[PDB]
Amino acid sequence: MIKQRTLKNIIRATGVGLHSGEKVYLTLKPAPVDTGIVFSRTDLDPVVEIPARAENVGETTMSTTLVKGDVKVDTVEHLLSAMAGLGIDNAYVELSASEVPIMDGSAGPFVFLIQSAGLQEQEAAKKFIRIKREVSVEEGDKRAVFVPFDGFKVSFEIDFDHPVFRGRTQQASVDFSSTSFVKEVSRARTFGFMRDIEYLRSQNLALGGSVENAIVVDENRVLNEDGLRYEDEFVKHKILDAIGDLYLLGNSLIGEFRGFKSGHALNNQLLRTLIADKDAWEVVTFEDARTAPISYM
Ligand SMILES: C[C@@H](O)[C@H](NC(=O)c1ccc(C#CC#Cc2ccccc2)cc1)C(=O)NO
Ligand SMILES: [Zn+2]
Ligand SMILES: [Zn+2]
Repeated sequence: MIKQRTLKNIIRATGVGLHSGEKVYLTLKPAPVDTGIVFSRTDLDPVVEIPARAENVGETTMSTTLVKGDVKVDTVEHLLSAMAGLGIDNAYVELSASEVPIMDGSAGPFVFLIQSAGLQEQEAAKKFIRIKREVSVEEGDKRAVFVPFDGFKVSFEIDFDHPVFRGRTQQASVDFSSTSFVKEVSRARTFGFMRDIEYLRSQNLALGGSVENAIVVDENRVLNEDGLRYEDEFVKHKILDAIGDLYLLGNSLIGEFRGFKSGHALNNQLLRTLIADKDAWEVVTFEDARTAPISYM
């Protein structure tokens, strides 16, 4: 059978929050079967735990925030993307502050942490959520969709008209049958437009941002000295973001996500909309890994 997976060892890193600019200690730890991912604010007294599930998402302002009462864990999407991409079912994530460190702006640093810790197979069947019927949500011209698919695929289109984006692909459809999350998605950095970043900074936000952890573009140019890591890094980051949000479903997906100018708010609306309709999905396991349309080997 395809087994659940956790970390083999505890592993740590430090960084600063993008929004807050606050130095933060991050710890990833093994967890038992059927735990899922649970975040812990270890700086608080008492310590507050928040399961990484769609129902615990509060704010979605250019990022995904988990909330429990007045306690928040901000910017979970890049770390969760790495967890999803490497097939980690169960883990504890400890934080000394209310925001996951931004690191280099991508999921790469979290992939490094996970691969360094090692992967541990557990004695329980891994559960998958299979999309049975297409589900969609919209806001204005933005759209997010789950489509049945015998495998796992994430498609995304952005539609910027600014000169800097002219001629760029602005679209990708990634079938993970033949695409490596690690090599081809995980290192795509977050990006921001100068006018937007300036607006945030003018309010004392985005304090952790720098050219060292984000792609900065103006109307006409990519400002970063060494350009892009992937030819289509922008849309690849949107895909990375979607995969991170997808993981709030609590299980790996058998299906396709399609995003059209979508963001974290719409992604999360899609999750809650799917979850609510039991006719649109089912949970499956594979006692014989060879019959599975996906592979985590
Ligand atoms: C992509 C979107 O969904 C989103 N990213 C952001 O909203 C975002 C916000 C701020 C910055 C920034 C910055 C900066 C800076 C800087 C540079 C030089 C000197 C001082 C500051 C980058 C991305 C995101 O990726 N969510 O997952
Ligand atoms: Zn423009
Ligand atoms: Zn992002």
